[PDB]
Amino acid sequence: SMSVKKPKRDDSKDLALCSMILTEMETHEDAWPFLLPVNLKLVPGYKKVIKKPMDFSTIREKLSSGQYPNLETFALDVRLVFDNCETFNEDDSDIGRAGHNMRKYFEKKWTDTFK
Ligand SMILES: Cc1nnc(-c2cnn(C)c2N)n1CCCn1ccnc1
Repeated sequence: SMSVKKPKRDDSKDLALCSMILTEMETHEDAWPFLLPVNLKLVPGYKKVIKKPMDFSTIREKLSSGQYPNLETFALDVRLVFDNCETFNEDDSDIGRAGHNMRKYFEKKWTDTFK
């Protein structure tokens, strides 16, 4: 509350640590479905169904251009990638499996780095 400061969790390395996590996501062998935006012209249903598309390249652009106010907004975008994937792809499809793998991969990194 006013003039009553809760102790300051050190966020000075968050940008660098998120960047390192994203690099590891980007270079994972199962990242291939998530590297670029889904092509909304060529993939039926996606534009109408997936209200907030997201992908690694877009996250990287946002991270590099100061568009994440904090680490939680970054993690929400990463999760959105995988939440979209689950909405659209069957769990045992290649892309659906890729998504489940990447989410697990992401969340261990997230917990280890920040929790
Ligand atoms: C991510 C994601 N979720 N669904 C798709 C997709 C794209 N095309 N099709 C038929 C899908 N189900 N994606 C992007 C996968 C983009 N891709 C395809 C081959 N290499 C990358």
